[PDB]
Amino acid sequence: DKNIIIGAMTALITPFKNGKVDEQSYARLIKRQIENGIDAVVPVGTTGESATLTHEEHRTCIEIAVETCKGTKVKVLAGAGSNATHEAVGLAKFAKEHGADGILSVAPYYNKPTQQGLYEHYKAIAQSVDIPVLLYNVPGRTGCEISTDTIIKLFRDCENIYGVKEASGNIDKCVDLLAHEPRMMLISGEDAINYPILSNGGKGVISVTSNLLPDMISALTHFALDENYKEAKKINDELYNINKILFCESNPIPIKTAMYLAGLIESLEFRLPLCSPSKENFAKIEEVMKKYKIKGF
Amino acid sequence: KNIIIGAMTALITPFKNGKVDEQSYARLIKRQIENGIDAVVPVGTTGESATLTHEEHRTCIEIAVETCKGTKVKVLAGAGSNATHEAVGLAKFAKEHGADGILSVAPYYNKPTQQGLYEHYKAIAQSVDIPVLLYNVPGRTGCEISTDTIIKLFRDCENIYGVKEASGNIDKCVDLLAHEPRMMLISGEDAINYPILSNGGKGVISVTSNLLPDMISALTHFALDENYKEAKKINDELYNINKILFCESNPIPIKTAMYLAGLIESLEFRLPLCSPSKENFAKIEEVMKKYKIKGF
Amino acid sequence: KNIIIGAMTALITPFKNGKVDEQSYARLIKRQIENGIDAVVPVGTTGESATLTHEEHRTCIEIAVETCKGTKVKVLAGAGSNATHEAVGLAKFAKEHGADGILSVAPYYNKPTQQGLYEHYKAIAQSVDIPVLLYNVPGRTGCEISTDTIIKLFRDCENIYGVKEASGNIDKCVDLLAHEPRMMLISGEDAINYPILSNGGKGVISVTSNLLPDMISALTHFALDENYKEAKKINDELYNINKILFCESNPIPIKTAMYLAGLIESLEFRLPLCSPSKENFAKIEEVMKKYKIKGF
Amino acid sequence: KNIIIGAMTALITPFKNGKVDEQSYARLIKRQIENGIDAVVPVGTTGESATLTHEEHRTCIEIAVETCKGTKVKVLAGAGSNATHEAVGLAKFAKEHGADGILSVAPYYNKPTQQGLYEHYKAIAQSVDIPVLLYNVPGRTGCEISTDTIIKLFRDCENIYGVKEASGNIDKCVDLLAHEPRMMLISGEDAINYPILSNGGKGVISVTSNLLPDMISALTHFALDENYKEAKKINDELYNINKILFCESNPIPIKTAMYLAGLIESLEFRLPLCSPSKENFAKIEEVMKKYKIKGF
Ligand SMILES: [Mg+2]
Ligand SMILES: [Mg+2]
Repeated sequence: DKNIIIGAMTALITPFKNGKVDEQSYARLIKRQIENGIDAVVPVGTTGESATLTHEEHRTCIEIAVETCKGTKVKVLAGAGSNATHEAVGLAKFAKEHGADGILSVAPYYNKPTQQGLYEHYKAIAQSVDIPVLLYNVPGRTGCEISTDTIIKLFRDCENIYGVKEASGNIDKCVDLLAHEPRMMLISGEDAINYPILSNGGKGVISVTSNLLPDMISALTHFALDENYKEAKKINDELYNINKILFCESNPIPIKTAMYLAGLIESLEFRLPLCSPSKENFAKIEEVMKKYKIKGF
Repeated sequence: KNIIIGAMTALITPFKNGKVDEQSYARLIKRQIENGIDAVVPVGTTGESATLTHEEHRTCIEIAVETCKGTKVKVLAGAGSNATHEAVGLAKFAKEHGADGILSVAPYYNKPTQQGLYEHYKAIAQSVDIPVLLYNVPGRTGCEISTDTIIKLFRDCENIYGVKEASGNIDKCVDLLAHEPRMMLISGEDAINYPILSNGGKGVISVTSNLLPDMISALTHFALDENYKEAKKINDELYNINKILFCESNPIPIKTAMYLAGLIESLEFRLPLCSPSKENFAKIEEVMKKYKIKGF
Repeated sequence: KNIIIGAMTALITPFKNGKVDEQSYARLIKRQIENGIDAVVPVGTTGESATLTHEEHRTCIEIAVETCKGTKVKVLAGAGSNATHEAVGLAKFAKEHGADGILSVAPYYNKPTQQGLYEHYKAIAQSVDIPVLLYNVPGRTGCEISTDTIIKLFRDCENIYGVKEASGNIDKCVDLLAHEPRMMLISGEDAINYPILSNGGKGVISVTSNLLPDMISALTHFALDENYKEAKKINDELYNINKILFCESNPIPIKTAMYLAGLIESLEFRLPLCSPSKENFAKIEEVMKKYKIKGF
Repeated sequence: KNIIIGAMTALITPFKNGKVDEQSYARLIKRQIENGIDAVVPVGTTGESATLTHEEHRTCIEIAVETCKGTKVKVLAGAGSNATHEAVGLAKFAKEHGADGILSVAPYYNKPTQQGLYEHYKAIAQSVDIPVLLYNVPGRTGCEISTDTIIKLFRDCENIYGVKEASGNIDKCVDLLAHEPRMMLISGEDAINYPILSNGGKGVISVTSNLLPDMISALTHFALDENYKEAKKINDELYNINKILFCESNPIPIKTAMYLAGLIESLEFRLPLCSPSKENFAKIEEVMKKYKIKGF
């Protein structure tokens, strides 16, 4: 009987212009997502360079997301994690206070908590707010893995925790998850394997590619949720080349490059330690892009 | 292309007093046939191919071919080697013993390059006129057949029709079928049978089906009939046993399970394989309690 | 280049009632000074830098700086972040607080490219005029500072004088010192302190030294004098404790050990870090009985 | 225990017209002897053991044994298998041909358990009365001989005297020699020859010494004499070639290098091994130019 946020979702890039958050660009990109069938937007996740934004920039992009999605069906699943439990709790309350429909909370990075620590970490977050909480497992970035058992325990013990965004290249784990707890919302955080995760009972994606091709990712997800597996697989197969090229360098360097190449943002700006891609990868992204039809504003 | 697909079983090789129990072997193959299996794989990894003599190799292929006569069930004989000259000989020998096709594992230990793997399989494919299925299991061989190499071999050689993937890498299975949708992707990883079938895979070469042939058969055929809800339901249902059968290196758990179920008479391996630990014995037994194990 | 080398300790940060036990911190540092340690590292990974406020970062740097005045012991302050603008600020801040140098961990989580890491560390190095030691620990950060990037930063930037390696990769430590023998390679992995020192490493930033500073100090200085025999013998003796201190994620075992001794009064962590399991707890307690633990 | 240690070479096996070039094999061996090598390893991994017939196996051991008679140089014959019965046969086979000891690789592909590895090697060790060196190369075999199993085999079996480690794991080499300092740890990884020797290792089984036997010999001897400064410098000098010799799977680069230097007449392999890419060919040739290569 849990409240959930599922479907086609986009981990929004955060455009910079002259080192500032391009707030009008942010709103325009979100409207573009809404107009192409996206079900929810994820402000200031990994793809939004959450690590290099200030807390005010944090609030500004959640507020823009919440405003722009008002009066539409599109929900706002705000990035609000940290590797310090006390800060993650504050960011959760902060996100709720700004009107987010739920929070995406990344597993603590760098300090490698144990499974017991991860349980108490997320339990403290879940008890702090009364909006849905989606776990976020990306061990290649955090250095830790939320075990299947820990995810299931958190799902069963805490009311707001309703699923997990898996970015782990481990379809075995997604079988494990849904075989032992079929009530949870398994969310793909790995564009290349969107369809295999959905076809096994996953209920959504939090996509990088959808920044560039929101119509294609949304269509894929809705095909799969409607059990039209043949058409969902067909879009997944078509998207493989771009899905992979968007990680030739660390996300979000390629996707922001692609967004700039398509004319969707005004300046290829990052905040250090992130930076422009290599010129060979610049050309690689530009070539893979030309084979896809990119909607405008 | 001529193909061999569907639900397939990597047959264990039972031993009695250190020798191949040929009657048990035939009885086990008949059990597979009667539970809906589409093909059997003699002397694969699960069949302890490494420790059988060539002569035992022939004996197990012949029993498989003889036991499948008068049925639709094909024999996809294990016939690989990390020496190309030997792999060619095993392919030709498998064909001469009546196999319908060969499963040919990527060279283990000596780590050929992608160029070497191409020439290896091309020499095998040109040696026979029966279907050849590639077999990628990097955790055992120390090498990986890249997507590009698999696709090139599929396109350049008439007998090569697909690959048995045992790599825990669903991304690669998207890669394979997205760029070459005509190939037969075969799952060599029981736990992810359904995700591979759901992405367009056309069969399984199963370990679990030694113990639960009816469930693996039903899973595969549901998926091939695009009844994905029913295939997933068996896959989720099989997860516990699918994993426990790898608590020690295959085929140590599956032979242990077969012995616990009374399907083979003696828990015998050939060294360097051996009985499992007493705790893993108990674990296999416990996981087994939740499943319905067909007899003979 | 100005350098900070020798036997160094990544200081734990004791908590009492959820606050930094300031008295305890100073007393622990004094214990380190009195047992031959050459530098202390406040608020590194072992110091739970991730869960301390900027206020608390300052407090432990200030305590470290004041406690080492009038001694030969240097303060190499932890001052890294995965945001370059913040890493520059923390570097400047550490400087103003009287730190002798900074340890700056590779950006975690956001996985910068080698180009990004170069610009990141170049911005830090140009922000201060005190030595900067790079810190590569890919198991925690998700990224690796390549040998090429480390060498470029060492050669291009004045203050960058070496790297604290915690990567379990002795090949990389050969690579580093073979192509740039002027850099200070620092072991960030206690179990392999001696192999790194014997290949030209010039110090350690130790976890074990929290509990056994005299033994790590002796190991390092034996090695720096090319008394390899004595350095290896201490390294071999410490292997058991060096490993058990990572049965769970550092600093959970070392803080447990410090509590099991008489050195901190409360086994407190800041979530998501927490007390170890009970079996690891007895496990740390059993191994400790083998070593002689200095008091205050 | 009887031991075979010092500077040792994993001999390449030259082929000419698809056959073992027996006169070249002998010329190369003599070359090794004349440049200070202490033992030669016929038909190991670098000798393409996987693609030689058993008669060619016998031929290359016999040539090694005959060429080393009347010298100090020992012959440590490759004689491993992933089937214990065959590995036992190959061990007895090597002893009857006059080998001084055997190198026996851990079973590849079929991934035996630690218990299985113990029984595998115990059967081999009890089969012969000549020294047995274990060989751990998990990147190629798919398995790993644990420290505990290595130590158990060393303590339980008289002729098992050490291990040739090719695992890029200096922590394990500390673990091994800290808990069992009497065993002979042998480097199977040229780039980290010095770190392994400096920790108490007593020899190397080298790929690089095929091309530069004098340099590997001096390195090893300097180290055995505790002249670590001279051993480390040679190790640092050799790093580039040590790494480039694995741009592609060994022995593809070393045979390419041997051919480029004129030490072998034909760049021939047995499939699935083959010529390197022309990019990597050029790279091997460039790296070579910095080293002084001895002739015959
Ligand atoms: Mg730091
Ligand atoms: Mg650490």
